Amino acid sequence: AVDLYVCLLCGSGNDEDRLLLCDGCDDSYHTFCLIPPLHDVPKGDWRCPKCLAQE
Ligand SMILES: [Zn+2]
Ligand SMILES: [Zn+2]
Repeated sequence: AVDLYVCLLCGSGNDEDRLLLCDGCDDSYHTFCLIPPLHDVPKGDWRCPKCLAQE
């Protein structure tokens, strides 16, 4: 894992450019490999559903 952040769903490393970090919980995923969003990163910090339940 040369890249400081990798996608747990894939962990390619190149996709790190669009890898989104979850502030609600330590979870990283690509905008096109987990959430509807795609090449364009969504505004605000996206959080996986489990974190939403905490709030
Ligand atoms: Zn991914
Ligand atoms: Zn999360």
